[PDB]
Order: sequence, then C-alpha cells, then structure tokens
Amino acid sequence: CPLRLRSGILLYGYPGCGKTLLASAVAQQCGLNFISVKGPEILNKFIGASEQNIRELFERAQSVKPCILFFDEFDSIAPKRGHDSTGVTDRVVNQLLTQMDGAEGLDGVYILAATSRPDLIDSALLRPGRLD
Amino acid sequence: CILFFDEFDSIAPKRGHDSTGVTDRVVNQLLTQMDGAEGLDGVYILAATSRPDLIDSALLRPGRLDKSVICNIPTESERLDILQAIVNSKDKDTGQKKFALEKNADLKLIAEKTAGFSGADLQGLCYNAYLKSVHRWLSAADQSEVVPGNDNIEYFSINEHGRREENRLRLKTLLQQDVVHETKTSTSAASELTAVVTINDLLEACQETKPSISTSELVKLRGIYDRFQKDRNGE
Amino acid sequence: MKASLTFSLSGIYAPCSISRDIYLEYGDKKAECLYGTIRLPQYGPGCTPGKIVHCVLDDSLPFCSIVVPSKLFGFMPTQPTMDFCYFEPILDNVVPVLDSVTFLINEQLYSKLMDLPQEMQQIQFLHYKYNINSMETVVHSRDILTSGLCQILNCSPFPQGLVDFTETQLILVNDTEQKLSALKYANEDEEYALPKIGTNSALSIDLESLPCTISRDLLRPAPHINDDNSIYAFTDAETLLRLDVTSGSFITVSNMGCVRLVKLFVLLLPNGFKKRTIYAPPKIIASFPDCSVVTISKSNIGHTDIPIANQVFISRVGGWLQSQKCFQNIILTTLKKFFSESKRILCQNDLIPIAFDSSMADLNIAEENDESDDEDELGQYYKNDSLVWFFVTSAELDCFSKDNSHFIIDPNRTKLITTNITNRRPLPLSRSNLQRYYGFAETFYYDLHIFPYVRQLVNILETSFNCSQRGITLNASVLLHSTTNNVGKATMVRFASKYLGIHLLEIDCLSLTSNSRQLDSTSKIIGYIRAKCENVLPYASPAVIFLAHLDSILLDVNANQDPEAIKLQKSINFEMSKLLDDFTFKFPGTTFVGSVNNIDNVPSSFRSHMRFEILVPVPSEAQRLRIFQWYLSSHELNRDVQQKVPVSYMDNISFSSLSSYSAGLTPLDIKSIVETARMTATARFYQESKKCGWLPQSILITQEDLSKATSKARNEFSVSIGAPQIPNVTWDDIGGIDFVKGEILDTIDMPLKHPELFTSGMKKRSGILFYGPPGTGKTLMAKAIATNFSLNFFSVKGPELLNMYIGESEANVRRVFQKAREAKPCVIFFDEIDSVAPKRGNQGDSGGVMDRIVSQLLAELDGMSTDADGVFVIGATNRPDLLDEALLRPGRFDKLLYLGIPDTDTKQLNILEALTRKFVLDNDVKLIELAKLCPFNYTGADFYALCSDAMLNAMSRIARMVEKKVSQHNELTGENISTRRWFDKIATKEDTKVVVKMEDFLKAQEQLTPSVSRAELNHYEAVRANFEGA
Amino acid sequence: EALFGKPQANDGDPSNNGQWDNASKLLNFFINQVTKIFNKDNKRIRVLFSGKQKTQINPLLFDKHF
Ligand SMILES: Nc1ncnc2c1ncn2[C@@H]1O[C@H](COP(=O)(O)OP(=O)(O)OP(=O)(O)O)[C@@H](O)[C@H]1O
Ligand SMILES: Nc1ncnc2c1ncn2[C@@H]1O[C@H](COP(=O)(O)OP(=O)(O)OP(=O)(O)O)[C@@H](O)[C@H]1O
Ligand SMILES: Nc1ncnc2c1ncn2[C@@H]1O[C@H](COP(=O)(O)OP(=O)(O)OP(=O)(O)O)[C@@H](O)[C@H]1O
Repeated sequence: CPLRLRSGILLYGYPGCGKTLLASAVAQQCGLNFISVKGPEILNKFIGASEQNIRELFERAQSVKPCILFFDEFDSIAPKRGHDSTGVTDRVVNQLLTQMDGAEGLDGVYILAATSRPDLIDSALLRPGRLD
Repeated sequence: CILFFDEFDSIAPKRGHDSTGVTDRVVNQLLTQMDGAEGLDGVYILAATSRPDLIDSALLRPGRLDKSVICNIPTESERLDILQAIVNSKDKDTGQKKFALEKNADLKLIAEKTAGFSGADLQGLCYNAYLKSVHRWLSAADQSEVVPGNDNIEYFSINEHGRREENRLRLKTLLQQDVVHETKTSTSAASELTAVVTINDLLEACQETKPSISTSELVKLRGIYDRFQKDRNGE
Repeated sequence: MKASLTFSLSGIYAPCSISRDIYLEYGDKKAECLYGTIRLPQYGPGCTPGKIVHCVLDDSLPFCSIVVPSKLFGFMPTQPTMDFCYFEPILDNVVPVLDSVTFLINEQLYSKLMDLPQEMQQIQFLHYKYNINSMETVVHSRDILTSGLCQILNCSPFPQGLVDFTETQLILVNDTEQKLSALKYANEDEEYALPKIGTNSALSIDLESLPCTISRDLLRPAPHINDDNSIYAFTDAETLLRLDVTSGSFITVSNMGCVRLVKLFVLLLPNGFKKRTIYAPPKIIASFPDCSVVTISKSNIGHTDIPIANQVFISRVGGWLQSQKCFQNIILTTLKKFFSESKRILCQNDLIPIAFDSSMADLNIAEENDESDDEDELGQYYKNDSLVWFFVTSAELDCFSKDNSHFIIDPNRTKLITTNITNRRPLPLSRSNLQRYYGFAETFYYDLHIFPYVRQLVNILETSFNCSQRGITLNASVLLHSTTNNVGKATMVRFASKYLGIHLLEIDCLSLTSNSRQLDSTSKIIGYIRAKCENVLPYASPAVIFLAHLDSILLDVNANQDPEAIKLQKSINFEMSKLLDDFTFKFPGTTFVGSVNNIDNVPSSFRSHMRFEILVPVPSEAQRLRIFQWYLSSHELNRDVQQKVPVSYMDNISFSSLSSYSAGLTPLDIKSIVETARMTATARFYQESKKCGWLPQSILITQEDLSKATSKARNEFSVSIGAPQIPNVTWDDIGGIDFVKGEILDTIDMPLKHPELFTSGMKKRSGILFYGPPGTGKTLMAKAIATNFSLNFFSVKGPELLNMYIGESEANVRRVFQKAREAKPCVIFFDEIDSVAPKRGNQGDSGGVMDRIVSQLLAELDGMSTDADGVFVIGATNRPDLLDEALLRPGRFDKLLYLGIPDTDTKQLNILEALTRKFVLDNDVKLIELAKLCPFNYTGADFYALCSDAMLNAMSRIARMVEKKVSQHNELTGENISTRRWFDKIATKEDTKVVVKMEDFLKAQEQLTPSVSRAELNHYEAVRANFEGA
Repeated sequence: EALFGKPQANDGDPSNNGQWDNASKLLNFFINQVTKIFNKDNKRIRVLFSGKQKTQINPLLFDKHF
C-alpha cells in the first residue's frame, strides 16, 4: 500500500479511567520505543527552546526504530490558539501540528496523547492523519 | 537628507510596552537627538505607521514635533485621479503606457464601483485586468499566428518511413546549425504587443476583488484616526 | 599499423587498394567485400578519428602501401602530402549499416533531381554519377561529392557506415543560403599561379607561433637524431619553393637588425594550417614579440660551419616561479638534462624555455643514474606543466670568428654558468598561446566583447602599463566581489594577466598563512608577503600582485569580541595598507588585484583607500553559451585522457537549448556538467563495445546525456540549499482542484512562460494565501505545486524561525530572503504563518517580537516586488482572521485562495478517483455510490481516512485468513510453522496482494465521523462571505 | 570528520572569526592541490572519504564540486 497508515490517535475519557496505564503498557505488548514525555518538560520558560524541545523529541523518535510518543495532560501542551497572550503556547502548537506535516520519516513513529478535556485542544490537530 | 522610519508602531511605541524596557531606553535615545538642539535640522525626519495610537504622545507634542499627515479613503475623485495616473503611466523601459490603455474609455464608471477601495486595491484591480487581457491575447493567438519566419525549406524525402514533422525539425536544426550567436534579433516593429483590457473585463475584475480591509476593521481604524486627529487639536 | 600511404586523384568513393602483403597477413579469403579503417598522423595532440573505407585486394602496390582517394579528406594531392598512415584491418567485417543519411544539393540541381515522376530513378542517378552500391559503398559525415554542389551533411546513427539502397533512409535538401557555393576542397580553387618563382632574395612574411608541438615522425627530411629538435620552424611548400631551398635547411629570421637562425620544413598534407605563413615554436617568437611580420632570408651556412662554444653565461629570467625556493632544484636539474640531451644552438641575447613537472619537484632524484638511459620514459611518466625562461647574458667561442652571434653547445666540451636574474616582459597571448603549445590546463579563453566587466579590468591594466611606459604613474587597485563563489574572479584575473603579457604575482592568503592566532601572526603574514613580493618583483616589472580571498585576513571585527584581538586586527589591516602603498611607490608600473566573496566584510577604511571595484556576475545566458562552446571544444576535452580513442559530441547539439536550462549556474557547474556527460558517454561506449563486439571508431556525446547532467546538477544545487520536502506528488494523486487550478497556473507559470509581457516595469504577482476548513489539504496542494513545477522550493516554517534571544530570528529572515533571491526562480512557503500574527496589546505578544518579525516579512515582501523576478510566496493557514491585516494588502497577497469543502458530488467524485489511483479495488466497488452517500462536510483528509479504514478492513480479512492458514496447517501437517515462516516463504504474492470490497468502504462510512463541527463550517463560511463577496 | 571537521553548528555568533577560514583551510588546500593534479592527469589520484554524516562533513567539498 502506498498510503500513510493511521498512526496518531487521541485518548480521552472519564478521569482516572486507566488511559495512563494502557498508554504505558502497549509499548511492551507491541514492542517499540516508548519515549514518554511530561507535558511541562516540553514547554520552557525561555523562547527558542520549546520548539527546540519538541524538535529534539521528534529527532529522537525518528532516530530510533518505529517509535511511540506519548503526551500526558495533552490539553495543557496544545491550548486553543490565539487566546494565549505570551504566544509561546500558540507557536508550540503550530510546531506540533507541523511535525506531522514532515515529508518522510513519519513512518513507524506513532503519536499518542491523553487528556480528559478534548475541548481545550484546538481541533486543527484532530485533522485525520495527525489524530484521526 | 530625508530619513524615514516605516512601521514606527513597531519602533518607538508608547512606553510601558516591554518587560526589559529596551523599547523605553531606545525611545529616550531617539528623543535625545530631535530634542537635542545641536543645529541638527538638515536631516528631514519622517516616519509612517498605520497604528499611530501605539506611539508615545511625547513623540507628537506640537512645537516639539511638527504636523502629522493622515491618509484618507480614495473616493470617486481620488480614485479617478489615481486610475488615470497609473493607467496612463509612461514606462521606464518602453515609455508608452504601462498597460495597453483604452484611448478614451469610460474611466469614470470604474471609480463608481470602487467605493471604499484603496489605491493599492485600484492598482491591483488594474493589474489583474491586465492579466485577463494577457490571457485573452494568448488565447487569440493560440491557433492564429503559430508559424515562424522564412518557412521556405525546400526538400523531398524517400524511405521517410513516417517521420515527417521530426524530419522537418532535424532539417531546421541542420540548416540553422551554424549562424546562431546570442539572439540575432532586432526590434521587429515593437508595436506594444499586449492586450487592452475590455471594459467588461475591468468590471468583472472589480467584482472579483475586495478591499484589503473588512467593515469592522475599517470602522474601528477610522474612528481611532479621527480620535487621534481630535487629540492633536487639543481634544 | 605503420604502413605507407599514397593518394589517388579518383572520386571520393573509389575503393582503397590494399597491397597483397597487407591483406594476406590476416585478411580472410572468401570474404565478399573487404573494409578497413585508417588513422592518420595529425599536427596536433588529438589523433583524429580513423575513416573506414571499402578496400580491394591488389599486388602492384609495394610492401605495406595503400592508395586512397584524396577526395575523402577534402583535398587533392597538389602539395607534398603525408607519406604514411596507420591502418587497421577489421576482423569479421561487421560493418554498420546506416539507418538514414542526409545529403546536400543546390536548388538548381535539386529541382532537376526531384522533378521526376518516380523515385527509384534518383537512386540510379547517384549510382551512375557517384558509383554507389547497396551494402557495398561506405559513407561518412561531412563527405563531399560535387565541389560546392553535392555533399553529405551527416548520417545520424554513426557519422560513418555502410549503405544499402533498399533499406537506407535518404534525406536531401536544397540550399537557399547557398552554403555549398562557398564550400570547395582544400587547395582546389588555388590554381598554379607561381608568384615570382624563385626570384626575390629575401621576403617579408607573417611569422606565427606553433599552435602545438610536433612529433619527430613528421619531419621530411628525416632529421639527424643528435640534431637540436628545438630549432625547427615549419611553413607551406610553395613558400619553400619561392625561396629555392629544401626542407630541413637553415634560414635566417630577423627584423631591425636582430637576427636568429632556424631550420625549415613543410606541412605534409592534409592540414588546416594557414597557408603562405611560417610557423615556429615560442622559442624564436620570444625574441620578436612586437614584430608581427618578420624578414625571411635564406642562410648560406651549413651545419659544419657552426663553431663550437667555449664559455656560456646565462641569467635566469625574472618570474614568479624563480622566487619559489621550493622549486629551484628541479629547474636547473631540468635545464641540465635538456642541454645534456643533445647539442643545442643559441646566440647572444636569447631566451630559453624549460618545462617541468611541478608536482614532481619535491623528489630530488639524484644523478647517480649515469646518463639515465630511459630519459624518454621518465619523461612520459612526467607530463610537463610549468614553464620558465632562461636568458643568455653572454658566451664565448673557442675559435676566433667574425660571427659574433651564432654558435653551438656541447654537453661536455662547453662550460656554462648561471648568474644574476634579468628582466623581460613576457609575450602576450596574441603572439602565442604558451599554455596550449606545451599542453597545460588551457586557461578559459575570453571574448571581452561578450564579457564587458573583463573589458573593464583589462582597460585598467593596459592603461596603467602605458602610463608607466609614458613616464606616468597612477597606482591602481581592483577588488572582485560576487554574491556566490566559483564565479571566475581568479580565472578572469589570470586570463587578463596572460592577455596583456604581464607577469603574474599571486598569493592565496587562504592557504599558506601557517599562523593566524599568535600575536606574531600579523608580523609573520605581513613579513612573508613583503618578502616574497620584494624578492621577485624588482626584476619582473611590469607585473600584478594578486591576493586570493584577501578578505580571509582583512575584516571588521565586531565590538562583540575581546579588545586586544581587535587591536591586533587593526594593526594587520594598517600594515597591509602600508605594504600596498610602499610597493606601488617603490615599484612604478606595478599594480595589484584582490578577490573577495563579500564586500561587507573588508575594512571600510581600507576599501575607501582603494581605486577600482568590480563584481563578477553569475554567467548570463550568452556567457553560458560561450562557456559551453569552449568546454565542448574537442582539443580541451581530450587533454586529460591518455586513452587512445578520442571523444567528441554530435553536431546536432543545440547549445542554445542547454544555455536555456543553465539558469543561475556557474562555471564550476558547467565543468561538472560537461565532464559528467563525458562520463555517461564513456560508460555507455565501453558497454557497447562489449555488446555489439565491433568497436565504434570514436566516443560520442548526445543531448540527453547533458539533459541528465543538468538535472543532476539541479538536484545537487537543491541538496546544497536543502529543499528536501519534495518526495513526490502529482495532480493525479488529488482531485477537486478545478477552479484553483486556473489561479495557481496563471499566477505561477504564466509569468515564467512569458515574462517579457510582464517585464514592463510592473508590479507582478505577489503571493497566494491558502485559507480553508481543516482537512481539505492545502498542504498536499502546496507539495503538489512544489514537485510538479520542478522549481527551487524552500519552506520556512514560522515557529522554527524564532530563537532564544530577540533579533537573530530576523537575521534568518533576511538571509533566507536573500538566499532565495539567489536561487531564482524560487518558491518560498510559510506554513501556519498565523503563529506570528498576534497584534499589539497587553493580551498579545507583549514584547513585540512578532511585530518585528512581520516587519521583516512585509519589508522584504515589498523589496522583492521590485526586482525579484522569480520569487513566489504561497501562504498556508487555517484561520486567516488572526493573521496580521498588514499582510492581506495586495503587493503582499492578492489571491486569498479559499480551499473550500467539496460541496458538489463532482468534487468528491474527483477526490475519490484520485485517492484510489493505486488501489486494488474489486469490480464490486461503486465510487459514485460513495459520492452519493457522503454529505457535503467531508474533506480530503476525511476521504483519505475512509479509504485507509477500508483498506485496513480488507487487510484484517487477509490477516485473519493467513492466521487460519497457519493454524489449520499446524494440525494437518502437524508443523507449527509460526506466521513468521509463512511471511518469509509461504505468504505468496496473492496473499500479499490486497483486495478490497465495497462493503469495507460502506462499513467505514457508517463508522465514519467527520472531523469538524457544522458550527466550524459555518464560521469558515462566514469568513468566506466577507472574503469573497466584495 | 576529525581532520577537516565541521565548525560545529550554532557557533554562537552569526558569522564568527573569518567564518572558521582557520580550520577548513586545510580542506581547501588539499582539494586545490588534488584538483591541480587531477585536471593534469585523471588515473593518478582518486580520493575516497568516509564520515559519519553528509551534513557533518564540511560542505566546501560540495561547494567546490569535489
Ligand atoms: N480494565 C482496566 N484496565 C486498566 N486500568 C483499569 C481498569 N479498570 C480500572 N483501572 C484503573 O484505572 C486507573 C486509572 O488510572 P490512570 O491514571 O491510567 O487514568 P486516566 O483516566 O488515564 O487519567 P489521567 O488522564 O488523569 O492520567 C488505573 O490506575 C487502573 O488501575
Ligand atoms: N568563463 C569562465 N569563467 C570562470 N571560470 C571558468 C570559466 N571557464 C571555465 N572556468 C573554470 O572555472 C573555475 C573557476 O575556479 P576559480 O578557483 O578561479 O574560482 P573563482 O570564481 O575565481 O573564485 P574562488 O577562489 O572563490 O573559487 C576554474 O576551474 C576555471 O577553469
Ligand atoms: N486531493 C487531495 N488534496 C489534498 N489532500 C488530500 C486529497 N485527497 C486526500 N487528501 C488527504 O487529506 C489530508 C490533508 O492533508 P494536508 O496536510 O495537505 O492538510 P491541510 O489542509 O494542508 O492541513 P494542515 O494545516 O493540517 O497541514 C491528507 O491526509 C491527504 O492525504
């Protein structure tokens, strides 16, 4: 098939329903590189590192065999664009959306992220292919 | 000399718009010179901004600093003036009209449908109209004058085996094989090989385009500009 | 093989008679018709391709002799011709047959050639008129039949080949241009008109430098082996007769009193050398630089009359090489070897050139080799590259003699000495191409008519020279600066130096510095440059001092650096300036040139102090055409290929074409391209030789090879600049593009196709913004336009442009815009530009970084709109409202393209057919049904997701069926062969084959859920209403 | 990589001292010499490099069409 496979799916539901575990566990079952990530670890007080942090995460992901990415409390990392007054949140959101628009290498890396609050995350990400 | 600062709303806004205060110290630095009485007047300072509200009031003190110039909407008169100027513009490369200009068309009715436009919008309208004329011209010659000069290539073929047009092409390259240096072309009666845009084309182009600004933005910016000019009047 | 040769006056296609001995050595007996190739000697390093001629046995011809029609070589034997040729007998006589052929006939003859009812009659004409024969007669390209009336222009698959009437494809033409009228054989129209036969005592004749060396083979009479090769001058036979002398004789060449003695010979035909002239090697031309014409007078002095020498004193001629202490030993070593070879003949006030392998200099191969027997073989292991000049200050004869000029040198009987250096202005290019004669890397030749900037520089150099010779001094200073590298600055400096005959002083401050930090650095560098320049210059004026990448030393250190280093750099700058001033003052008639890749770096204080400025631009279309003309020259092509067979290119190469697709390229790129085409041609030739057994005489180059090379060069250029986000996309992979197709095409291609119409001092198309509901696929469309149009695409994503500190982001903006300007025509893409469009306010971008970034954007956008003939910006964003209104203005954006939802069933039908392009869909599929079911909220992303789910369901079916295969076979055969072994060995192609059914797509459609709310669709419709109705 | 090594990405300055025309110097000299021989003879000298990454290896060799 010359078709990019479905690799990004979002997690949401009742708080404390187990999504965190299932996310952590599926790695061993399938067997892959689960580069876990902590929401606040990406965002950095200082500009020029947040986008750099996400970029380095993606370079890690590709540089290893078909990998698994997970983002916890996904609502925080990607808020609805524009509302932020600092602008860092919007630009990191655009970076994250863009990194699914890369030409190649996206094969084998599967993006995952859990948040009970799907409304705070801009729907531009739910574009099937990024989070279908 | 004339010195000019574009987007001065992004240069020296009103103070209290920066955490590090680099804007503020920069602003006092700028003020030092103009307020600095050192015979420094030959330089003609100038600047532009669509958001004068964002500038510091000190940078607009009468006597301390001179008048400010407002730019208004191009109405019928101004629209006609700009349209006539640009359409009749004499080229730097050629000297004739920048566009194939209708000699005595009805440029009056064009301004009517452009109420609320901007001179940039008017010139863009004329520009896309010129493209529509260009496409019309290219279509007109699509299968009208598709032939080069000096088609006299006398020859005959035997055992051609169905290679007619390719045979002609190889004949051409073989005969033109020698004397080709840069362009071997003179000004072959340069007669403004362009397209005059039809009035209907101009009207439909005017339909196609819209002003760069929306109703709400236009209203708010006009209001803030009027309030600013009233402020400069002491209000 | 070495055999004698004779010429027959008969027609062009008279069979070549082969002496019985030649044939009988290996020629087959029953062979129907014999053919044979033949390779001639050539007065030039390039060995011309060997013609293939039909041959006929004979016994009359002596041992190893051949008679061939001189008409086959465009000439008749009216002049003493070449005696022998190299012949090769072909085995198996696998002679190629020409698919087609192209004659050339005049209008008057053409008319009576095709006025006939039938067509076969014409065949007979030639058979009667030229005696041609099917499968027998052999034709070659450029072959001439009737003087200025009938000629062979080319033959297509092979410039030579066999002809078969029933199969050959004959093409013929009339000449309106009357090309044939001017075409006649060599020495054909020059009848025997003896100009004052053997009457005048001495004449005045043009004296020309030899374009190339001469092998000892081609000298009639056979010169004495011990004789001095270096004193041989050539000329046409008729001139030799005019002065009633014989070849290999001795004659005097002189002017205004100065005289020299030279041998003389004759150019055995064939040859294209200018007639009625005397050629000589640079040795003699050196002593008469200005004198274009010389006086020629017979010499009544024999070899025996020459008096042996007693003492000879020689002064090395001043030159850049002389100061090269790393070279000194090899120079005099070569001189001693050269003199030891044989007895040389010289005079008073003469100059001697010595060539030598520079690369071989650093191996002091001692002389313990007593008269090394194989001098020739060490020489051929050498390929001389560097030339020098040795002067003869004085010499003494042993025998007292009235002759105070001429004498001879013996290897041992004579005694020599080398003394102080002497000055001498080197010869200009016009009088001789020293580079070509010995065969170095021939510097690219320049036609200042087409390169006005080089005219600019050479107009300064000779003016300064004249001023100096005028008793006038005005120091000059020229700096070469280019946007890109490898534009030729150094090359054009070198050419100008050679053209005016000015000694070349040149140093690359990028190479030999050997020290850049130590505080002694400045002193070391300045002292070294001063030492070399004052060491060589005083005896070498006029000359030019050249600094390569001079900027790499001089620059304007930023205040953001430690002070003492700034002080050191200020020092070195000042002493450089003082050095140049002192050199010009102390050495009148001296100048220098500097090369720099960017003006902004050199100290402004220094720049102001200089005189002249010039930028070498990237080659323009005509410049590219001429550069190709040069590189595609055969002589320069085969310089560095010792392989016996030469190389060449079709005559049907449209150089103008290549020039058209060489936009923006540079000389280095051109060399890459040409040598790469040589590559592909050579590889294909060496494969063909194996394939068909018979070896084509030469190697050929074809247009498609250069097309491939230029495509590769464009790919490499992209690699250098990046542009990786272009894997592959085509219009057939997408659908529902109808209306926007016209906009995109008109905006992008139409200016590219016909820029002249828009080249009217006009504001051209600015940019195309792409706004629409998510999932429509504006990104796919951008990638499609990038890949399809095959243009320089560089995407700059907004978010990845910021930086820790404030200001460098805008540095990247400026530099990327400039770099795109270089790579014109260019497409720059900004993706989700809205990331940098929050307007002023305490609730938006408190800090103004975005404001300055958008200032970059708008500023460079208006700047480009003036002279950016080739830049195109496309805007991608889901929400345009947040975007800065400052950008929506025309000039920045005119086409606010709306990539809307597919609302008509037509759009979604097109989308589906595009998506399923590679799908293995079972006949049960009904795309129209799916188009019917889908509401008008679907987007390209939605259709892609639906098709992906359907394929996944089909794959679930296949995977389950393979699982059942494995499980059941685990019991039937008892072999628990895990699915892995099946995937490696038992998962046949059909199992791997993916087959889908309508029910899969239908079930996914029932499971399908759009990815956008109707509320968001209405919001985007509200955006569209205001952005489309006005 | 270790001899004609890169100037490291993000040196710290937009254009540092002579843009490292202090450490790439040797690559330029070597390529100049090798090309001087090459155009003078083809079958003699032929270089074969080996590095961790194309980006890592210096670009001058590419920018000089090596
Ligand atoms: N069938 C089940 N599978 C997995 N976990 C289960 C199941 N039933 C109950 N749980 C429990 O649900 C708990 C929920 O924890 P978890 O942090 O994973 O929740 P969550 O809903 O993903 O929350 P959060 O988004 O705040 O991280 C787990 O600790 C797990 O023990
Ligand atoms: N017409 C031409 N103009 C310039 N170079 C040419 C031309 N024809 C061939 N060349 C070749 O281009 C190359 C130019 O290399 P050169 O080292 O002189 O570069 P440059 O552009 O002068 O500057 P730099 O030192 O920055 O590379 C040479 O190999 C030269 O033979
Ligand atoms: N004809 C089509 N044009 C564009 N995309 C299509 C088409 N047919 C199917 N698709 C799919 O629709 C999706 C749109 O992807 P694309 O990245 O181009 O979206 P976009 O609208 O530019 O949005 P984003 O802002 O997320 O980049 C992709 O999965 C693509 O494969």
